[PDB]
Amino acid sequence: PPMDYAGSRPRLMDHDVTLEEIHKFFVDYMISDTLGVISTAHLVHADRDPEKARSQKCLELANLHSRAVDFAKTGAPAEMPYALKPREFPDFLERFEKPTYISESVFGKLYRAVKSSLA
Amino acid sequence: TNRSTVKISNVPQTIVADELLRFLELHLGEDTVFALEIPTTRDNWKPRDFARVQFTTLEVKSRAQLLSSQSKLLFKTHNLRLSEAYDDIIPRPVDPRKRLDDIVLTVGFPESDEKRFCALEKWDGVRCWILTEKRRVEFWVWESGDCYKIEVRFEDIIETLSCCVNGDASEIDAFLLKLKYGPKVFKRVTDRYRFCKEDFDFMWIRTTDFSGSKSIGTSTCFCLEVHNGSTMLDIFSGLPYYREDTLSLTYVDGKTFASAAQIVPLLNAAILGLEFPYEILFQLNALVHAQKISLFAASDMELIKILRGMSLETALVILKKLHQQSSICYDPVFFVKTQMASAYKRLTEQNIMSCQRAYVTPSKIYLLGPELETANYVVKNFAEHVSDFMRVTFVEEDWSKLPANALSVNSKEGYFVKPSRTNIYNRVLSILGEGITVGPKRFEFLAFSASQLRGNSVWMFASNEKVKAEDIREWMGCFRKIRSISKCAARMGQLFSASRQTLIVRAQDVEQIPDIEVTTDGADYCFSDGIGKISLAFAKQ
Amino acid sequence: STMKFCRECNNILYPKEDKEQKILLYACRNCDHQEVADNSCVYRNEVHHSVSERTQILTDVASDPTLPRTKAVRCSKCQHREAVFFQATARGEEGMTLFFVCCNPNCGHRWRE
Amino acid sequence: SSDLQSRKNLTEEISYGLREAEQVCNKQQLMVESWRDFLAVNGEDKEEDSVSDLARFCYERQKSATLSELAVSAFKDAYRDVQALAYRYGDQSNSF
Ligand SMILES: [Zn+2]
Ligand SMILES: [Zn+2]
Repeated sequence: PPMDYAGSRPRLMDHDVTLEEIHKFFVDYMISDTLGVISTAHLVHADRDPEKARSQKCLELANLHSRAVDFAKTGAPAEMPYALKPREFPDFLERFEKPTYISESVFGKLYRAVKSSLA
Repeated sequence: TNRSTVKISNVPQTIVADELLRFLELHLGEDTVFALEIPTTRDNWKPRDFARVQFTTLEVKSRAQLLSSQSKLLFKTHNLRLSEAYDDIIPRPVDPRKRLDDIVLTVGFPESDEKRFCALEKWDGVRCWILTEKRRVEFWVWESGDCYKIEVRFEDIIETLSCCVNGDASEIDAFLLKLKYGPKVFKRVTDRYRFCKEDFDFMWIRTTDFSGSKSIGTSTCFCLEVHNGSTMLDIFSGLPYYREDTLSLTYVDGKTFASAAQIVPLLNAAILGLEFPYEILFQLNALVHAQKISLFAASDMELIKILRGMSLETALVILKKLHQQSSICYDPVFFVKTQMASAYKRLTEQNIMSCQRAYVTPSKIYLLGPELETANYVVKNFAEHVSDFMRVTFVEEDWSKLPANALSVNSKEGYFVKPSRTNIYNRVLSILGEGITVGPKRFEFLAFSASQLRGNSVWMFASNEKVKAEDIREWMGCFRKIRSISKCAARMGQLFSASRQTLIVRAQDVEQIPDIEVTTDGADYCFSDGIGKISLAFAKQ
Repeated sequence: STMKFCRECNNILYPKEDKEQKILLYACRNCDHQEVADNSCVYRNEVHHSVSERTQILTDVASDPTLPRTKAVRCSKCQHREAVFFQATARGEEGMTLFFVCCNPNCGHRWRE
Repeated sequence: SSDLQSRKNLTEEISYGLREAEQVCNKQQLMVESWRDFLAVNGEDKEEDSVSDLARFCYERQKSATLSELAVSAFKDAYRDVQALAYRYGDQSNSF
């Protein structure tokens, strides 16, 4: 069964917009913007543990991704936890500075195959 | 061997930093330990089982490692085990020669075509550290008590030159650093388990320019005043793209070019005092922003006198020819001496418009110029003021996305953690409020599209007598009905996507048809969200 | 609860209303003196609920209830399941919004719904 | 303690732990309906007044029974860590 699509409660002001709160919202979108890191963390976590996309960690990541993709419409920060960061990257990443770990999943097999084909 | 910081594996829980420091200084050389830090799980009373110690010299680190490998370090019936550390306690270079204290720092740009350098602001007694591992150079400037950190990366500097200030060609008493991108600016803000050997108990937060005249913002080059430094050439040889030539500079009185406004690198309008066109002025200002022609080299009276009276097309052609070359032009006057309707139809045929793009950075502002791009719906009915539209985006000095730590750094004050806005946050707010004033124009905020919100970009339209920003905003629609800040902005910026024009449909050929909605298990599920119907004749039309 | 003394015999005045006069008057029963009332206010009391004097300390009256706590939610900064939830209005928003406060003594993190 | 320096370190550690436990109890006392405006994520200028009144918290705790129970629970929770220091500062041969 799919996840629920119920969004957050809308925030309705008691007065009209004074053209400054919109600027505050635009500037505050730069901070607490974890849309791009949630997907990478979910991919890394699915790569690491077996029975991927079944544990509660993947469900929490999906909920956070939905809340972050709903940020553009409703002003609700994603609030990415610190303990959920990957801290490890597979071979098929461009983050050479970050530590790289050998992946043995299907993506790792594809990367090994393409590396053997190009070499 | 990369860094001098060493992590001790196991230490007794009952000890303090002073006891471990005394033990290390007894076994090793005297005062050979720079920083000793013991992490605490609690605030100030529950230290952890390990500690990190930073040594002054790599030889001391090697000797300590050798002693640890031989199990000769016994401190309170505990055998200390030494291992490499991930990061240093303090970003301080190991080599004492790299550390430079009490040196004069000045900023400027190549004002004249000849070997002449103009000094905007001079700082005395600054601290310069060259970190080879971090590929960056730190400059500590003390101004009005509080100190500021200026970081220059290796990619920022495009070429390294050596100069002299005493007037002797043989002597080398200066070093010119041609910087492409702006440097990061930091500000200092205001113990039992931390020795640290010094007063390094502070934090660095990114801030805007601290200069009163905003010299750093308008300066693209840095000059380091130093002594004779015969052996300093080897240290300065490590900088990327070093020139092994001897050059001399001449100081020029350039204190007149000082702007107190937020937007520093723009040219002054009162100097012209004439009917100079806006497009040519914008092109010249964008050229000055690029590393092609200096500000003083383009502020001379002869150049503006020559460019004032001339055919517009030839002037634009020579300006784009001068801008296209990668080499830096020192004397544009000689270059320009030696060198010597459609918008509406383009909009109708392929929606081709020349949109001005601007980049806002904490240090300065970059103008890309009239880059051709696709057109939106607003410019279809507002195709007269093409130059009034300006795309403004907020990026870092390296034109990258602004990190979260650069805006509203977290801090724990009181019982709960309360974020504290940085000076960059206030700068962005002030730029959005006051607007950007380029030449005889002032750009105001209209709206931002859904895609531009992710890209940190926005549209700005210069107000005119015939039409203003509020006029366009009210022409688009009435958004007071929306009581949500995000929803109102999304609706206002929704009508900015590229689309192809067609026939106009009146308001009398409309109808209201009921939709379908089913509520199962207490959940509101709606089938008709954005579906609609169309006929065959309308589709053909 | 407004007591005033007449200027003649310095005795307490009793408020009364006359249909013919159609105005508030004060007249004490000691002397036949009537004075014009002011402010037309015969009783003014600040509402207080301190009816149990010298008894609210020994007996827990529970004047200020404790906020409820839940263990279903999980904090973001720390992996602690206990938090304090309550309803309050925002700075300018309209309506009631659920808030959460972490119960971890070392965390001190609060977030909205 | 092994020596006098260890005893001094233990005394300072106990003092700091007691101070931290007292601050934790003061923070826990705020979990009432009267501070819902302060506990919400908004802009309040009375943040300094909450920490400036240190002696008033004891008086409020002594008068209220629910506040006293909450403070006792918080103090025990924070004092478990303080009690845990005996194993760090205690020898294996100690009879106790
Ligand atoms: Zn009387
Ligand atoms: Zn927490």
